[PDB]
Amino acid sequence: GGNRVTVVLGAQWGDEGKGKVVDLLAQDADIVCRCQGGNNAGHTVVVDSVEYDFHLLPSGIINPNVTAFIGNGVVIHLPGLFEEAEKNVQKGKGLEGWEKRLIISDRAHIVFDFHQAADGIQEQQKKGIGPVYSSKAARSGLRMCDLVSDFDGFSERFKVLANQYKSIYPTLEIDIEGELQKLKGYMEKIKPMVRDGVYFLYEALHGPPKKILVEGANAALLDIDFGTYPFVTSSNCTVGGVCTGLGMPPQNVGEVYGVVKAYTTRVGIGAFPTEQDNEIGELLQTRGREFGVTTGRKRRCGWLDLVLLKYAHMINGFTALALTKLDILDMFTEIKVGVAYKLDGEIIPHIPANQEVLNKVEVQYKTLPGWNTDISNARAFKELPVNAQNYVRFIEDELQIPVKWIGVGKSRESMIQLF
Amino acid sequence: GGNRVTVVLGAQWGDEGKGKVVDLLAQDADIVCRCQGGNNAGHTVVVDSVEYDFHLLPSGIINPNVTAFIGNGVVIHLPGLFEEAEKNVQKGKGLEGWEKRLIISDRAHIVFDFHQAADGIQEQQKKGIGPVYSSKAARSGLRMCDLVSDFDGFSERFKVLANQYKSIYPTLEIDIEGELQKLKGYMEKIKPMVRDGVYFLYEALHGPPKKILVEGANAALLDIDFGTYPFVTSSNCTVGGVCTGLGMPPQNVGEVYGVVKAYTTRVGIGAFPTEQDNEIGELLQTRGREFGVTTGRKRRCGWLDLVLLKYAHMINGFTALALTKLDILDMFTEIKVGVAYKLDGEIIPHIPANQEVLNKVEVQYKTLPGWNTDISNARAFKELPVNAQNYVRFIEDELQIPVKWIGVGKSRESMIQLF
Ligand SMILES: Nc1nc2c(ncn2[C@@H]2O[C@H](COP(=O)(O)OP(=O)(O)O)[C@@H](O)[C@H]2O)c(=O)[nH]1
Ligand SMILES: Nc1nc2c(ncn2[C@@H]2O[C@H](COP(=O)(O)OP(=O)(O)O)[C@@H](O)[C@H]2O)c(=O)[nH]1
Repeated sequence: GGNRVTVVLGAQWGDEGKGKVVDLLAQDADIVCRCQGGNNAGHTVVVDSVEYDFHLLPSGIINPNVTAFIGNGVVIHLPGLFEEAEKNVQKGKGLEGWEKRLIISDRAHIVFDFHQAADGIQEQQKKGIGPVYSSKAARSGLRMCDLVSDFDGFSERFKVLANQYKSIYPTLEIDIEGELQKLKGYMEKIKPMVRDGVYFLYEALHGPPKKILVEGANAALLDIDFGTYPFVTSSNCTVGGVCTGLGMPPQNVGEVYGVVKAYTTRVGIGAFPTEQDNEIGELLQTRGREFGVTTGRKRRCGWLDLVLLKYAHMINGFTALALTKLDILDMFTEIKVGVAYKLDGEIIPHIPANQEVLNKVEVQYKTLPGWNTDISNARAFKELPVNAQNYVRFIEDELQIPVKWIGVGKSRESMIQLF
Repeated sequence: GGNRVTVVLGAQWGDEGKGKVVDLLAQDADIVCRCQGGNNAGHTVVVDSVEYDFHLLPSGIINPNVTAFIGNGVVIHLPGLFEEAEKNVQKGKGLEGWEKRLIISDRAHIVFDFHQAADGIQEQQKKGIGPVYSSKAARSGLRMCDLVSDFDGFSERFKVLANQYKSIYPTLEIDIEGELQKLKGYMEKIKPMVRDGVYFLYEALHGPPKKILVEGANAALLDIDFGTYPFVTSSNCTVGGVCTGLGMPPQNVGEVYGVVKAYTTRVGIGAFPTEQDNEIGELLQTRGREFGVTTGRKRRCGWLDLVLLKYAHMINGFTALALTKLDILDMFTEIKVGVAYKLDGEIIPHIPANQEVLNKVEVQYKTLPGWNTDISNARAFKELPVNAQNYVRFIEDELQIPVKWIGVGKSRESMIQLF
């Protein structure tokens, strides 16, 4: 019974174009949610030329009729949150009254300045994601409910945790009193936004009809359990993280959309079976503009991998796909798709869990004919050339998951919706 | 599509009688699973007088027709696992051929001796649960797939992690070479049991009809996110942990049974709104034999709390309840049940997330008449006295969840199944 949430999840290693899909769906949502992760990825939404940037906040908050909801599974750096919101207010009127439309689950953990600093030091041996999730598991971390209740109690616990980090990282510059004093100011602005998230969501699920959207962060292959460990993030980026990060049961999960780029990218090091460190990869990188916006560094590129897609589907149970950046392939005379894995000369049915073993797999490819035409103006599936249509159908046939959206360009209008 | 798993979850703070329900359901299961947690709780299953004890292993493995499955969310101390299995083999023939009927997900994390040792030290400032889940989040932990692949690689990483703990805990006695040498022996016995768990489960879900049972560990109010934090365990003991700990989607979750004791217990310190630290609590403790079997220490006891039960249901979406130890109440002339919470003189709709605030709530009670008769021989709901029937109906009416089982004694036969 009750409303069933719509979830948008990245199917690969991020940068698939989830924001493009969320943009469309958030236009008629009532509630938009974050369930897991922190603020490590930035996205830009343009309204009347004005470029707003989101990191922790659900991009859907740009719709004036939505309530944005931060779940218990999310980790929150308070200076970062206020900086992000305040900078948006400086850019234009799009976030007018945001404080009235943001609800923060009081069970969310707080990322401290020292967690971010420790993150940098550990990397030497910087959003503080590893450290805050480690403190959470250790039960030493502090939560929003602690900050907004007895500040003496909060302060005592904060000092213990800060001193732990200081004693483990002697080179760590840690301003215990200064951080704590800024938190006093941060606590007073956040208080009205902090509430019981389990009760909030339960009431929204069981009241009148509502469209509730959950914006997944990161992607399936970056999942702490299921991704290419240890080259993963520290949270569950998969569907089960919706349930654990929002405190709602499986029967309230509705549509789960997998955002699948028409070819593959990876940002960091880590196994990448279909990687094309060559002219094919250069062509993908150039046409897909595959580089960090806040770094400039090029992403590793490769062919679509349907073996890893099927794996993400085993875990996530996608109800439909959004296949993005199909237009990148407009210049390809032939396109390869990974369809099977061999290990030591033998076909294997699984994804090797160990990184070094995954590194040894030989991908078996299907070669499909290119269309060699510009599809950027296509607005319906009938307008796509046959070989582009067949590329889409091949993915549908191999995965047995229907494609609901096809991305044919950067703009909002550059999308085909099939049903 | 496919098979849908049955889940048994503790609804309160543990010791509800989950093993009693699992005993019944495991008799016709094909696959029994652990999804989260480690070996911190022991249970005894009696077959032909022989007492077998389970800690990490699913108790259902006692059925010769089952395959026991350890999911990716579980944390595994290898000496403990082999000790547990080997001791059972010493007791009798009930575990004959267990190595042929145990499958271990290769994405499960390993609990090292130094994690257990650190656990003890941290408590001074001991199953190693906190430490292993902290290493998992930090991405420094090692997994079953690492152990069974390149042992040189495994050894290198093991030494880094061991040395981290040694440098943080100077008083920690850590035998790096000795642990590693025992792991060489442990690796060779475990190798045939270790496989890709995502693929294993996916095939079992989508092949012929199968009865797949998931034995939850711990309980809802001990959940890392949802429990009385920090007085919780370090894993998700709630329904979302089935999905994250087994790598299967919400559409493959079927029946989710909440095991609810007819009154409440807590083992450790932590908020306990209906606690009866008095003659009522003593009577519950005595009749329910509420003490640790491996410690002898008495559990804190209190009235049934329907406010916290409704909260666990918001998160878990129970499809039915098993109401255990109803016979304990046979001696009570009146029984109180917590039905609402007041905070600072005002009724509140939520469960305070902060422990100290939860400590301040005043429970509002409903008083129900006792039956004052021995129900231990009852085998059908019609055989229960009216006031016992009405106690059951009150819970059903308040929670709007049907009761499927009523426990009226310790034995297998001391159960009523309503549907
Ligand atoms: N050419 C092209 N660019 C796209 C398409 N979809 C997304 N993009 C661009 O790719 C980048 C990444 O998309 P975004 O929505 O931010 O990805 P996210 O990090 O997964 O949310 C953005 O610059 C988008 O404008 C597409 O279908 N075609
Ligand atoms: N008198 C009585 N004892 C019960 C009942 N259900 C369980 N027990 C006992 O309570 C203890 C805890 O039950 P167990 O199944 O091990 O709990 P678990 O830790 O939640 O799995 C065991 O000694 C059981 O025999 C009941 O309905 N009545």
